[PDB]
Amino acid sequence: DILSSIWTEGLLMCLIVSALLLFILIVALSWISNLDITYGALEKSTNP
Amino acid sequence: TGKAWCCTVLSAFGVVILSVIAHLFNTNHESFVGSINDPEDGPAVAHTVYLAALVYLVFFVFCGFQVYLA
Amino acid sequence: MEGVYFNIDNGFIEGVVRGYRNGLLSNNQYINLTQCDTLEDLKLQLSSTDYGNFLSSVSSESLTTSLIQEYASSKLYHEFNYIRDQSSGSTRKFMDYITYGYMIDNVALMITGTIHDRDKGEILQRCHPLGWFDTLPTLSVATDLESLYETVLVDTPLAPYFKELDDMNIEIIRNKLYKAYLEDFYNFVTEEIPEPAKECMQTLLGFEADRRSINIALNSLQSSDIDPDLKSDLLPNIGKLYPLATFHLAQAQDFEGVRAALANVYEYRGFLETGNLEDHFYQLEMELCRDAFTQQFAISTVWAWMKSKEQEVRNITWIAECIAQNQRERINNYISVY
Amino acid sequence: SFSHFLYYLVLIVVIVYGLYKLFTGHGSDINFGKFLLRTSPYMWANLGIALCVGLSVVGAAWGIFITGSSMIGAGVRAPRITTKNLISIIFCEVVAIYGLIIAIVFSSKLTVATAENMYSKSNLYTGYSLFWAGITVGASNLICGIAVGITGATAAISDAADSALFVKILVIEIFGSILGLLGLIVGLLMAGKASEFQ
Amino acid sequence: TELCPVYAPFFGAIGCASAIIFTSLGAAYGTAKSGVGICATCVLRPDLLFKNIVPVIMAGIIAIYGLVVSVLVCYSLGQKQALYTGFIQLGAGLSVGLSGLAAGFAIGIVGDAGVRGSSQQPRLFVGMILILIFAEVLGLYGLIVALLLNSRATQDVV
Amino acid sequence: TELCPVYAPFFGAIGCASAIIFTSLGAAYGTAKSGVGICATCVLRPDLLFKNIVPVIMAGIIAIYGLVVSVLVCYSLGQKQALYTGFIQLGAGLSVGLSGLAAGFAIGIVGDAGVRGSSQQPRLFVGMILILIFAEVLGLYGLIVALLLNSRATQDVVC
Amino acid sequence: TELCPVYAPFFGAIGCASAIIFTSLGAAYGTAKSGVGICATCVLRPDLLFKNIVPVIMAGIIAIYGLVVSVLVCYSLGQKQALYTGFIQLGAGLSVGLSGLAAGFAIGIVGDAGVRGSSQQPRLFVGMILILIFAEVLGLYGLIVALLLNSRATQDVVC
Amino acid sequence: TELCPVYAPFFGAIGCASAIIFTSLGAAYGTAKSGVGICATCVLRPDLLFKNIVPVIMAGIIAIYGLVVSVLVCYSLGQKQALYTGFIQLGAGLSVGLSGLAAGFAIGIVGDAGVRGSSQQPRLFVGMILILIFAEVLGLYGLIVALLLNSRATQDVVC
Amino acid sequence: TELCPVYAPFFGAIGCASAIIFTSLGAAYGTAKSGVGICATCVLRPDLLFKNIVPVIMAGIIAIYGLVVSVLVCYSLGQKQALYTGFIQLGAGLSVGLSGLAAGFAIGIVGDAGVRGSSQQPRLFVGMILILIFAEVLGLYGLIVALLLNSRATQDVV
Amino acid sequence: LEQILWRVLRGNLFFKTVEIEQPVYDVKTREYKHKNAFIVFSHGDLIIKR
Amino acid sequence: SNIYAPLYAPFFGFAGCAAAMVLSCLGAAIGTAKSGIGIAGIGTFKPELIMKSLIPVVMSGILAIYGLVVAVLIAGNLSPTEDYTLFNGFMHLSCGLCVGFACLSSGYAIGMVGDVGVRKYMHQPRLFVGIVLILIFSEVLGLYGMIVALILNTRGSE
Amino acid sequence: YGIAQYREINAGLPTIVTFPFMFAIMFGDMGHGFLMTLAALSLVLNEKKINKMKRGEIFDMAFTGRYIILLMGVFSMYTGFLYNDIFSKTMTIFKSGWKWPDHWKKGESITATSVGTYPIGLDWAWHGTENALLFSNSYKMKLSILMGFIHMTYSYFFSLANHLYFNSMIDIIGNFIPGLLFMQGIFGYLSVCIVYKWAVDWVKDGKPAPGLLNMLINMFLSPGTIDDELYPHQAKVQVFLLLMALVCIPWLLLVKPLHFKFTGDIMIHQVIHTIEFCLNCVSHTASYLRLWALSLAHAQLSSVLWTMTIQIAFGFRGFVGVFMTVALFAMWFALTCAVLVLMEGT
Repeated sequence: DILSSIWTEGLLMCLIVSALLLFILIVALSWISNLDITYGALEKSTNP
Repeated sequence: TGKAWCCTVLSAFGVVILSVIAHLFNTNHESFVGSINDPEDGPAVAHTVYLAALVYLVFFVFCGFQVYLA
Repeated sequence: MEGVYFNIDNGFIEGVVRGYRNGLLSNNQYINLTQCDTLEDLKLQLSSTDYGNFLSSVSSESLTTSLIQEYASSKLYHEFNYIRDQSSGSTRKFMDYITYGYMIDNVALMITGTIHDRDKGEILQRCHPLGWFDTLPTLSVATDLESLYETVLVDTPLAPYFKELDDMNIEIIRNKLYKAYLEDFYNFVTEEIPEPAKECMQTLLGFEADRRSINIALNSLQSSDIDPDLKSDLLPNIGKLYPLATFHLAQAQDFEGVRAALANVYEYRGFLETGNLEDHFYQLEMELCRDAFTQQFAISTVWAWMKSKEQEVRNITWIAECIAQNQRERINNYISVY
Repeated sequence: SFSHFLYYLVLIVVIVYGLYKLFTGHGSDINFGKFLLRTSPYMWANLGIALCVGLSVVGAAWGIFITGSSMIGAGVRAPRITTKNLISIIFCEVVAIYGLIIAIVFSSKLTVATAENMYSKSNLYTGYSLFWAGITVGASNLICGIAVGITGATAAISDAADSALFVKILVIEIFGSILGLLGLIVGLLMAGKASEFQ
Repeated sequence: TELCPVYAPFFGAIGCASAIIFTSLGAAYGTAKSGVGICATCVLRPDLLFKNIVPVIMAGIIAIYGLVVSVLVCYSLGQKQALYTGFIQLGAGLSVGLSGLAAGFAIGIVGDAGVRGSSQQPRLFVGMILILIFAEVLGLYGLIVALLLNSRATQDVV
Repeated sequence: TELCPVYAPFFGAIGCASAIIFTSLGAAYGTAKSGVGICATCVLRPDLLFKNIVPVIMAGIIAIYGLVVSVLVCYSLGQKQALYTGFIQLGAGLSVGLSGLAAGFAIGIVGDAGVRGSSQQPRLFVGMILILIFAEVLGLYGLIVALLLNSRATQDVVC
Repeated sequence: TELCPVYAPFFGAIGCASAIIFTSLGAAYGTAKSGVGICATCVLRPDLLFKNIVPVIMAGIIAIYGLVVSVLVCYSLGQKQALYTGFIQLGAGLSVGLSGLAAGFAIGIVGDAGVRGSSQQPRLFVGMILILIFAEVLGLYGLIVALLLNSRATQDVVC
Repeated sequence: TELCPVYAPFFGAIGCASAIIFTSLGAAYGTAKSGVGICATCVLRPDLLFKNIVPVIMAGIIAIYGLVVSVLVCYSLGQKQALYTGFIQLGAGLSVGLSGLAAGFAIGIVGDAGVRGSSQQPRLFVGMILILIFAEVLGLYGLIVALLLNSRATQDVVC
Repeated sequence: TELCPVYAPFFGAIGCASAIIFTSLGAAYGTAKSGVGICATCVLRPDLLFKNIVPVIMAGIIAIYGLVVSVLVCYSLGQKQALYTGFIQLGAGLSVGLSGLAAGFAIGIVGDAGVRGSSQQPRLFVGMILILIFAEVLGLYGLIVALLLNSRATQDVV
Repeated sequence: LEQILWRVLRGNLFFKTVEIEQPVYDVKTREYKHKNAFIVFSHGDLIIKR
Repeated sequence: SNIYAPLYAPFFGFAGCAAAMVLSCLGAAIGTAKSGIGIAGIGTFKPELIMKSLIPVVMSGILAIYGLVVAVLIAGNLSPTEDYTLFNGFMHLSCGLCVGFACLSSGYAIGMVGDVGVRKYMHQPRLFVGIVLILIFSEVLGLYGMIVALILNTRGSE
Repeated sequence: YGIAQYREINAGLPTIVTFPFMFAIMFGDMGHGFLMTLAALSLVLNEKKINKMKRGEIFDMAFTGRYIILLMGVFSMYTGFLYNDIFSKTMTIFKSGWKWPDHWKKGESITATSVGTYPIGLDWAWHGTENALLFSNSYKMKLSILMGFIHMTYSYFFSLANHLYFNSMIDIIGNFIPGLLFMQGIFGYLSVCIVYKWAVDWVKDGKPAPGLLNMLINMFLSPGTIDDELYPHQAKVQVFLLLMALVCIPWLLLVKPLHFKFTGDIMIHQVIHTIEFCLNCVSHTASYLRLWALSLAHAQLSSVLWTMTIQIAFGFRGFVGVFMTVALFAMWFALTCAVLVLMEGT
């Protein structure tokens, strides 16, 4: 009455938790990779 | 320049702290040689730390003379 | 949804630009300006608005309408520069694209002054602060389009838009640059600007393209060197006139043909059948910019505010002209929507 | 794109695997019921609690940065708006308060079940109940926080434009906050009859 | 065993990792966004530099909360721990990490906006501080839930 | 065995790889962003070169954290190690590596911004240094967590 | 049974659904795009309103192909039907539905272009109809394949 | 039972859900697009408002198709129903829902374009209505297929 | 029945569907893009309308290829067909369908370009015809592969 | 200047620049700007004046 | 025990509760926030006196009321001591999916129509009846979803 | 933050002690406390020399807060002594309260026996143990809660004295008393429960040591039921405290506005005030956990800076050992000043 000899409930719980955690990590990395520096407030304007 | 004063401060702190550490190693203090991972040498580490403290003393004397001269 | 991700990078920018929009002169403030009879009184009333003491450095006798326009425009330029300095990513690109039109203006101004043998320093001082680039003063070296393109314009952001000079040739080059720039800016909005601002900016750029297309169609009639093949090279391909009415105007030789082409579009009929053509375009631009301010999480607000302040400076300068020159019957002929 | 390529590849793999299992007479080998029965109720309960509080805080912080960025932008010309536009920040906070309260109430149910009663009717019920009530509270709170933050951004803008326009958008904010309250209530009702693990 | 399978420490170890990692990502987003705002502000207003550092410190407290939870669930880890215990530590790590991630993102966005606004309007500094306090108590709430779970981790586990 | 399966060193090897991989990713991002800023500003201000190099150094220290944790996990790997040891090594590797990736992101962004700003504002350099220390301790927290985990890796662990 | 498993009607029901679903999607795309073209063109030329309606009619005919195949599959659908019958019904539904989806794409695109061009060139109407016939026969081929399959679905089928 | 598993009602429940879900999505899209067009056009010509309400009514009828099929499947749903009955209910729900989704997208797009045009051309109203009826019959065909399926759901079905 | 399983007709039916589905998709793309080109050029040059219809005919022939293979596979389908026959039918369907999809893509692109260019250069018509023949021959190769494969489907099959 | 001279001369550029050690005050911008002494070689009078 | 009431059926019943309430809140929030963007757009242009502009927001909230009602009715039938059948769990999952997705669609439509048309029926009261009628047609989608959910709940309990 | 109202109690006078001491709780290291004390002493002893001197901004800030830095450093030395922490190391001033087993083998796990209590500070037996953080986290978490409770109570009694000075007895009855009873009967009860559980020997008595978090949560969720009994008659006292705290919310929300109406905007003002106070009474107690959070982070940073760098040098000998010690001390001191004193200090 087991799920699988490979896809056990223990492995499936580990994989589901890993997938949720990796999804949170991927969303957070998509957020943090969208950080762009507002240049122009740092660069010197060459306009006379 | 401020380099001499900074080195003087760091070297005085080095003398004080490394002298305290060398003494604690020589007396086989609990916090320093108590653990298995801590050095087994004890006084042999104390000698090395004393030599380091003396090096920092030489640096301290040199930089303190320089800052007064400059 | 528009408000979900907009405020990550543009919440502060959009709040500041909306404060700027709150700074636009209302109808009552315009009426108070109109009631003025001296330029000093105009300065007094205009100090009760967000223009404030922008003329305080100018003495009462030195006050001229050119000075009023220059200082109001300078206030506009500093506000735009501050907003662009806080921008990053696609918003920075959007405001750079906003500056590209002023870059085209500066290029045409530099070449016009060069072929007219105006002083180089005078032309540089007269260049638009927005749309400045480092190699702009180098445009005085030649009066040849190829020479200036290889010398200067190939390194400018206007380089993609170029794919001896006289007044008509400079006009043609400037309008080709505008056509290419409007198409590129429309494409940039379509691909990189989120949906509410995307639609608003597409509408606004399409209106600008339509205004230019109708101007070119109506002004090519009074010219003989503007070949029907050249008119196609000047009419932008992004507006509501494209491609039907754009094709019709590219072939027209009479005013009635242009008017029949403009009867195609339900947006621009009546522009040619009554009033002044430029009044209709100014009123429509202010109506569109007023509508763009009804969108809360759109970066098109920057463009709408920019155009509204340009119109506001035009209105204030007109009121200053109808104060200086007397002419108080025409003092109310300004476009106001706020 | 790449992400859409993975979505299509995963869908294709799932369909091919399901069809292979079905055709070979082993369709029941993909046993979601057995997976739910044999999975720890503790995983479901703890995921429910953690997702409840975490998603509630995500929505609260989400709406806080929306409202706050708009308030600070609108305060450059109208610094007066800040004091009463903090009500929007409070409305976004109350969302995370909901999530925290639900997390506490649900963690009160996280007792240790006996080995032979780990997968009983009541324990499986409690695991499913805490999982789904935590997701309900957390997702309703995330949605409510985002919505309340959007409305507080519009409220800050309207307040800066005109002082009189703030109260109407504040009423819209109250209507937004009702959503997080309803998520709270439903999460409490879903776990209302869930016993602690025994 | 049934109550202590071999993979039970996986959830505790990955909860510890999540607690530190998600809070560090939130704190890094906060530090980066607020710091870009600070650098942009302090080109023309360097006198507001150390006054504008506040969002960076309130971003750091998020990573400190994650570190606290990681220390707790690390000291609760064990080779033969119960699945109950491992999922408790996973829940603590996930709760604090996701809360700190959200709080740090909000701190970054709000601190960037507010250092810029306070550059333009000094009255906005207090409002920005208040909003950042509200954003920081969210990481605090995640920490509190993690503390509750960690306290309950040692209950009756055999 | 049950407590020490044959695949238990897989998680340890993945953790040892992850430590250095993600700290090097964060260090690479910090180095690249800060270096673009440095090469931008030091065309006009070559005198500020060894002064702007500081974010690059702290980005490198991120990878040093990762290398330390990788070595410590590597020397605790074994063929018959427990699955708990593998989980601990994986958790330590992910801790230091992803915290260092976050710290490298913050260091790259802040170093770029502050190197560019300090070219126009000399007073901004001390602020950059402070913000960059605050970014560096994000990876140092992950180093702490990884070191604690690794200290517990083979503690009270049986075959 | 073995030749008639319990899940065999699933494929037939999915085929019956997919016939109408995908032909409706193609018909909807064709109708929407052609209708946008028609509404654009007939603002100025309402006299062409009922000439320009033919791409919309042809997308509707695509949907009618899908409806025909769906009805035929539905009436050959039973609880103890063969797995082969279910496979054939799924194949008929997929063939007609996705051929009608492609045909509807072509109907919408070509009809939009042709109603927009025919408002300017009255001679272009015949060309529009010719290209629209060529697009419609795609859904026709899908229908033919679906009817042939459906005719083979319960013929020589046992158990 | 082999023919009536305990999970057999899952397919019928998903069919009912799909009937509501996709017809509601289609109706919502149709109503939203058509209403945006209606409001954009009534800013100048308010008297045409009740004339432009037609695409919103078409979208509502699509939603009513979905509701009808869902109610019918609900009243066909049972604890001990056949797996074939569940497959039939799933097919019915999918057909009505996704055909009505396609119809609703066509209705939204066509109704937007048509109200925009009718604000300019009063004669284009009948053309809009004709194209809208053609977009409506897509949802109607989905409805018809769903009703035929639901009529065969429990017809000669062994427990 | 070991080598003629119950699910063997699944691959044959999927291949029969795929043949016509993908050749219809390629024919639809070719017809749509070529017809857009035709309607764009026939506004000013309606005289070239029946010359420009050629790419639409080539796309239609692609769809006919798919229909031919679908009919042949359909008539080789059986309840107790071999799994090898089903694999071969799936391969033939995929061959003709995806080859004709590629051919229709090429036909659409090239026919659009050629109808737009032939209105400006009459002598470009023969060049467009040659390129369209080359595009069509791709779907013809797919059809040849499908026909040979379908010929192998029931040859020496138990 | 080097980029512009390269483009106008279509390659074929012999350009030398030498750093000036001390910054020189400029009245136009009121800034102590670093300067470089440059030399560029060409033959035709037209290209010299350009 | 009973095959028709396995112990995992509450998972699907609670999934129904969650779907109902979360998707209804999502629709209600979409409607409320997008309509509120419309209301704010009315601001600083045509600030009214009597608040008929809150109709889209009120109906968005009614969507969340629908979801609340269905979720409460489902959670009433879920008990750890009562024989919860798998059929009941699937029925409750259908209740939740039905009402939640219908309310999500209603909220999308209400948000769109409110944002676009609250300005246009506050500017001119003639459009009020028509825009309110469009909003009613947007609201009845969620009403249909709730009706189906109520029927499904009744069927699943009996 | 703001200028005091005319004649209300000045916050700066309590701040003189509370701000440096809260800092010290979060900066509890005798080594870094001594370093920052030395910096402040250099500032204050040369005070007249540094006066009438051009300082700038950082030097000016350090000089203006020289006494702030002095008290922060002195209190940080005291709190590091209490934590028994100096540069991540411990003092061995007094006899330990823990006796290790008489004999054990190399690498054996040994558990100490409580033979007394350390006079002042954390017992140095905890240094180097594998459960040191387990004990110190409980200690510092409860310490944060207790010190925050005392600070909040002191400030709220300042509100009392303000009410007495301005003779607003209505504020005492309807704003001070309900809030004091709420805050005490919940969190002062929690604090006294922490202290009492510390005072009771549960192992010796054989009673189970109650979880105070569980106790507090069940006090509200499950009134009248006690899982582990902290003290006799716990259920009755807890239900009385819960009813008192619950009553205090209508008390605050009504007694003042009803006094106005029965003897307007005061109603909504008081409702907002009561909501804010009730949220604050819990959120601020929670917020004082940052004391423990930053103390933990500071101690872990000190440990990682010591174990890295300087500790590695102690395992080498010869000239290589001496040079390595010099370089690693320089590195350790630089990172101590830049990370511990500068980052963690700020």
